[PDB]
Amino acid sequence: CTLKSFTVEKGIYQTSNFRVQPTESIVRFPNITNLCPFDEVFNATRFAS
Amino acid sequence: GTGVLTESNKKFLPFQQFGRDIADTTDAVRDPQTLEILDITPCSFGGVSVITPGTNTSNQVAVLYQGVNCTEVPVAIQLTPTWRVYSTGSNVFQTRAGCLIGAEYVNNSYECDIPIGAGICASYQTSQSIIAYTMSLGAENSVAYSNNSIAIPTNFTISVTTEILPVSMTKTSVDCTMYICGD
Amino acid sequence: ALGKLQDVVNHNAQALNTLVKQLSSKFGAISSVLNDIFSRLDPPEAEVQIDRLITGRLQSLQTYVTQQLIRAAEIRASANLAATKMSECVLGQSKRVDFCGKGYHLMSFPQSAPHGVVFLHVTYVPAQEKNFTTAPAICHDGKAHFPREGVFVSNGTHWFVTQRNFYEPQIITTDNTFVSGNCDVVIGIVNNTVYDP
Amino acid sequence: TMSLGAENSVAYSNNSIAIPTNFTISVTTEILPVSMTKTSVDCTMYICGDSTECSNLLLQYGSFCTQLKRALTGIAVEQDKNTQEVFAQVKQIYKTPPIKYFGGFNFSQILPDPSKPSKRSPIEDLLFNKVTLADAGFIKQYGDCCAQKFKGLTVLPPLLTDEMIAQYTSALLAGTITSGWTFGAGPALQIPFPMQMAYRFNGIGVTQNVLYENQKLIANQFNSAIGKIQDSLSSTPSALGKLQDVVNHNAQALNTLVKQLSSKFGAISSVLNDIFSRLDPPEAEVQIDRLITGRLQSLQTYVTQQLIRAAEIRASANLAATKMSECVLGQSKRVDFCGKGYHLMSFPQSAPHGVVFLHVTYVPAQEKNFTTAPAICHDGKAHFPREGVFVSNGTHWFVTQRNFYEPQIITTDNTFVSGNCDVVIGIVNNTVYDP
Amino acid sequence: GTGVLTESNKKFLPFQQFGRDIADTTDAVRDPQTLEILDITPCSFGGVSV
Ligand SMILES: *[C@@H]1O[C@H](CO)[C@@H](O[C@@H]2O[C@H](CO)[C@@H](O)[C@H](O)[C@H]2NC(C)=O)[C@H](O)[C@H]1NC(C)=O
Ligand SMILES: *[C@@H]1O[C@H](CO)[C@@H](O[C@@H]2O[C@H](CO)[C@@H](O)[C@H](O)[C@H]2NC(C)=O)[C@H](O)[C@H]1NC(C)=O
Ligand SMILES: *[C@@H]1O[C@H](CO)[C@@H](O[C@@H]2O[C@H](CO)[C@@H](O)[C@H](O)[C@H]2NC(C)=O)[C@H](O)[C@H]1NC(C)=O
Ligand SMILES: *[C@@H]1O[C@H](CO)[C@@H](O[C@@H]2O[C@H](CO)[C@@H](O)[C@H](O)[C@H]2NC(C)=O)[C@H](O)[C@H]1NC(C)=O
Ligand SMILES: *[C@@H]1O[C@H](CO)[C@@H](O[C@@H]2O[C@H](CO)[C@@H](O)[C@H](O)[C@H]2NC(C)=O)[C@H](O)[C@H]1NC(C)=O
Ligand SMILES: *[C@@H]1O[C@H](CO)[C@@H](O[C@@H]2O[C@H](CO)[C@@H](O)[C@H](O)[C@H]2NC(C)=O)[C@H](O)[C@H]1NC(C)=O
Ligand SMILES: *[C@@H]1O[C@H](CO)[C@@H](O[C@@H]2O[C@H](CO)[C@@H](O)[C@H](O)[C@H]2NC(C)=O)[C@H](O)[C@H]1NC(C)=O
Ligand SMILES: *[C@@H]1O[C@H](CO)[C@@H](O[C@@H]2O[C@H](CO)[C@@H](O)[C@H](O)[C@H]2NC(C)=O)[C@H](O)[C@H]1NC(C)=O
Ligand SMILES: *[C@@H]1O[C@H](CO)[C@@H](O[C@@H]2O[C@H](CO)[C@@H](O)[C@H](O)[C@H]2NC(C)=O)[C@H](O)[C@H]1NC(C)=O
Ligand SMILES: *[C@@H]1O[C@H](CO)[C@@H](O[C@@H]2O[C@H](CO)[C@@H](O)[C@H](O)[C@H]2NC(C)=O)[C@H](O)[C@H]1NC(C)=O
Ligand SMILES: *[C@@H]1O[C@H](CO)[C@@H](O[C@@H]2O[C@H](CO)[C@@H](O)[C@H](O)[C@H]2NC(C)=O)[C@H](O)[C@H]1NC(C)=O
Ligand SMILES: *[C@@H]1O[C@H](CO)[C@@H](O)[C@H](O)[C@H]1NC(C)=O
Ligand SMILES: *[C@@H]1O[C@H](CO)[C@@H](O)[C@H](O)[C@H]1NC(C)=O
Ligand SMILES: *[C@@H]1O[C@H](CO)[C@@H](O)[C@H](O)[C@H]1NC(C)=O
Ligand SMILES: *[C@@H]1O[C@H](CO)[C@@H](O)[C@H](O)[C@H]1NC(C)=O
Ligand SMILES: *[C@@H]1O[C@H](CO)[C@@H](O)[C@H](O)[C@H]1NC(C)=O
Repeated sequence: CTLKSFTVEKGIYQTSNFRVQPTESIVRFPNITNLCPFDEVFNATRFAS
Repeated sequence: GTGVLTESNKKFLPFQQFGRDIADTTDAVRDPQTLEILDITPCSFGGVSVITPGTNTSNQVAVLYQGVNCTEVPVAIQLTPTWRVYSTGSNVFQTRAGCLIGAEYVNNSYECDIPIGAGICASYQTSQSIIAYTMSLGAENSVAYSNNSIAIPTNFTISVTTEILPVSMTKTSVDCTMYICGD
Repeated sequence: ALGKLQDVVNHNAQALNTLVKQLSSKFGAISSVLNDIFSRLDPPEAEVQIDRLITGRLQSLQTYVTQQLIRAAEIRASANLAATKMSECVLGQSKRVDFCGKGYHLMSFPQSAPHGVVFLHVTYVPAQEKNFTTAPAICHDGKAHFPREGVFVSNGTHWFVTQRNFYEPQIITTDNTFVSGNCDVVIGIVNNTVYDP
Repeated sequence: TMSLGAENSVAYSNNSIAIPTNFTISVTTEILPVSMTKTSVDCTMYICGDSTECSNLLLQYGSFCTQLKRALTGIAVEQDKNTQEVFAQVKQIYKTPPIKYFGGFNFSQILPDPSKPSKRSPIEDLLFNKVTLADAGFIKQYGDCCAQKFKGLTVLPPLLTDEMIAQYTSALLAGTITSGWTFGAGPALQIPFPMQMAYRFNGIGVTQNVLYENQKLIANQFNSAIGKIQDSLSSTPSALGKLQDVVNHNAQALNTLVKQLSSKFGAISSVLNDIFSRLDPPEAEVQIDRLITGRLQSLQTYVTQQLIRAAEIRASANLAATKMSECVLGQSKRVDFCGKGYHLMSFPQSAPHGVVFLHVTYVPAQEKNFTTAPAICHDGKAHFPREGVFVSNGTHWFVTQRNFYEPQIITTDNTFVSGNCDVVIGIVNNTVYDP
Repeated sequence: GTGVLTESNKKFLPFQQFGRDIADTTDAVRDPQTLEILDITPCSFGGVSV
């Protein structure tokens, strides 16, 4: 295929490359904790009119 | 990024988060969740080269995996997936040039036929299989030198040898306008 | 070895074929056909795609000339070597080792070949060597004698002087040797009789 | 302002001649690059780093990857050939005799040393250690690491390892010591070494009797001269710069290629994923196009530089190939081709990516003024010296070889007769002794 | 395009209408009106040297 010929002469030919594909994706946690306190405002006793 | 992740012996300053090599490619990263420094190495890759005696002298081929251990990337490994690389049963030889598959090694030394590299050459020899060997540097002869030993030829032969020298190449002209803008 | 001449032909044929194949390259444009772009893209924006093609063809042409220029230098170096070989080997006997054939060079015959030249080097190589015992000089009458153009040899009984390349022993005479110094200084001198004609 | 050299004048005068009294054997070193580093490039990896879209966009650009790969492959094959031509000039490997006594000389500095695990001469190691201070590859990181790489740039090992190359230099040295020039022309013929040097003395026009009379003096000069080579080589002044320049040039070119990756080439940024993420796919490809072309043009430029650089290396290799054939394998009449002065013999020494030649040359010294005449009139017939010069020490006339002052009485054997006495200019009354 | 239109002996299979050369340039065509095989050759040209 690379030589584009049906016959090949004796020798050494570079053809392609091989690469190991990734197996699984992954992502890491910034360990975020700055949660928004808007929830407890919704979770309040009294509410303005 | 993509690569094999492993723990690293590198030491990062607290504000340091990633590290780059000489070529300014990310070679180490600090994990966000855990303060551990993890080394990144690219997934194994390399060129593949095929040794053949010639289509008409058999069809068996020998595959060279350049610049990688046979261990890391054996017949188990995809790219050229239909290539099973035969099997581990097929002779696997480790050379400085790279992994070699489909050829065996012998202690007998012949003249080089197909230059693998790093002092290794392959050929088709007897039953008929691709065989890899170390180059025979030449026949070994020791000449007897002494204080008073002289060798003088008694008889001669006339030899005719041929030398081939290129002299001229094809003269070519290009009509640029037609080539770049044809009709 | 005619492949050396053949490789010159193939490289030019291969390079030209590579240039031809480059035309089909789109070079990031819509298509590789100049006419189709113009009918498909109006002049206000067609030149954007044409320029991509023009640059692509121009780059391919530029590389081809550069490759030819580099290759031409290699041929010229070969041509100069051939010219020197024709002058030094064909037109005269060359003392340079291995410049004309292998071994001592006698003559060279030029033969024309397509896009090259073939040299038939007539060389003299020795054979059938025979060991001998030698001595740097011969002491005859208290005076050291040195071979004028040969080397002293003996088969074991009688010493002889002969030419270096061919074995032709001769009786050591005052004509074959020139006398210098005395016998003590020379290391390895050997007693023998020097015949006087 | 540069001073070209020390101003010198020579007292040219008719009938005035200067002849050396004796000589000085000098060993000069000459270094020639032979082969450069064999390199290959992964076309896709360099242009696109783990980007499928760039990989797709790379396909329609053309068959440049095939073209670039072929160009570098031709260079790599040529490099192995260059090494083969320089060193593989001996059909048969020769072994040094077990006894190392050669008429009073060493060759121990240049002969391979069995003590070292690497079968290299002491001089070879000094060349190796000095050059390898700035070297590349080493193990080549065959095991996991680095030496560039991971960008597509790889280094291919040479066909011939250093050890086998050293064997060739060892084989050449053994043949030259034991056989002189004979093994180059044909079958190797042994010849006692003092006789071999005597032959080479005749080649440069010095009668062999001179060598045998001063064998001890010559041997000491030769041994001492070799010793100075090690000190001069091990000295900080680096004559190995030519070999170093090849290493630097390849490293400089490769470093430029890596640097070119960071270039934006007119795009907004040099990060492929940044282009795709920040820009919409319609506009993103425009920047990708510029980056691909810019990276390509960088790759094309590097190939052209390598191809040009491959020329003189082959030219240097071709010159080295002739020098090994013309100087090592025989005496060379060509002036200054093999060292400075009258060439006697040359010893090849392998070096990283090159070869070092040790030219042994004959240098005259301690000249003396003399009075000379073109011919001698004795019996009404002019006498001409057959080889020597006609010199008068002041009151008598002698004939001596041109290079060495070895006066002799004028005899009919030393001089051939031709013509009368009046025609020639500068003839001188004298008597020609007849034995 | 511009060229010389001639009858062509190359046989096109019934589905085939276009023919291409080594350079991947259209070398033959089937006429839309009447199904016939026509090859296209560029008009005569040549370098001029004085
Ligand atoms: C945020 O990071 C901390 C440490 O930086 C994590 O704590 C881990 O688990 C316990 C409880 O804090 C510690 O004793 C361990 O030493 C921590 N492990 C490591 C590897 O550091 C904490 O779990 C992280 N936040 C979340 C939500 O997981
Ligand atoms: C001349 O005679 C000597 C003495 O035997 C030869 O030296 C040995 O020759 C044989 C075969 O010829 C070798 O196998 C030995 O190795 C030689 N001896 C040593 C110490 O090497 C010498 O070879 C003879 N000359 C020729 C041309 O054969
Ligand atoms: C010199 O060498 C030549 C060639 O190596 C040989 O001559 C041959 O001698 C044999 C026996 O006399 C003949 O049958 C051959 O025909 C000769 N060769 C040729 C080419 O004619 C022999 O070794 C030596 N000859 C002499 C005369 O010394
Ligand atoms: C060494 O060479 C000489 C020269 O041929 C040999 O001496 C001659 O040998 C032949 C054959 O026996 C006799 O016919 C001659 O009379 C010899 N010449 C003299 C002057 O005696 C000698 O024999 C050779 N050495 C050996 C050991 O054969
Ligand atoms: C060669 O012969 C000479 C002379 O016969 C030897 O030199 C010395 O000569 C004197 C008088 O002629 C003798 O009294 C000595 O006995 C000789 N020396 C020796 C060691 O006997 C010379 O030695 C001889 N050399 C060889 C190698 O035979
Ligand atoms: C030898 O050399 C000397 C000086 O180098 C020559 O002396 C002069 O030569 C020129 C050249 O013809 C004459 O014109 C002068 O007249 C010479 N000087 C005197 C004082 O006469 C001398 O001529 C040379 N010998 C010969 C034979 O020409
Ligand atoms: C030849 O030239 C050499 C130059 O080295 C002279 O050799 C020196 O000779 C003196 C006295 O004999 C010794 O002390 C030195 O050691 C010698 N030099 C070396 C390097 O060993 C020699 O004198 C010259 N010969 C003539 C006849 O002038
Ligand atoms: C040449 O002959 C000498 C004998 O003179 C030997 O070489 C060495 O010579 C020195 C001094 O003469 C002796 O001390 C050594 O013992 C000799 N070497 C050996 C191994 O005995 C030797 O016979 C010859 N040289 C060779 C064959 O290279
Ligand atoms: C041959 O040269 C060698 C190497 O210089 C000599 O051997 C050395 O001699 C020196 C004398 O100062 C000493 O350092 C050692 O004995 C040897 N080795 C080294 C590494 O220097 C030797 O003397 C010379 N002559 C011979 C061997 O006959
Ligand atoms: C030029 O001629 C000869 C050279 O051999 C010298 O003459 C000899 O001188 C020595 C002492 O100086 C005498 O013992 C010899 O008897 C002399 N021989 C002859 C033949 O004259 C002469 O001295 C040389 N000239 C100079 C200036 O040295
Ligand atoms: C060389 O010797 C010859 C022989 O004597 C000299 O020729 C003589 O020269 C004188 C004066 O010129 C004449 O009177 C004689 O008649 C000459 N005789 C002969 C036989 O020719 C010649 O002059 C000498 N050359 C030199 C340079 O002195
Ligand atoms: C190579 O194969 C071809 C086709 O099978 C054949 O014609 C040719 O003779 C073969 N070459 C040799 C050297 O046997
Ligand atoms: C041949 O070489 C291999 C390793 O290269 C070695 O293990 C073996 O002992 C050698 N000899 C034979 C007969 O296999
Ligand atoms: C192959 O990998 C092993 C570790 O798995 C390593 O020890 C060895 O050196 C590697 N091969 C080479 C030729 O370095
Ligand atoms: C020869 O004589 C000239 C003139 O006196 C002088 O300059 C020169 O040095 C002398 N040559 C030698 C070798 O002394
Ligand atoms: C109309 O087109 C068809 C298809 O090519 C053709 O066969 C037919 O002859 C055409 N009509 C005329 C009047 O030529």
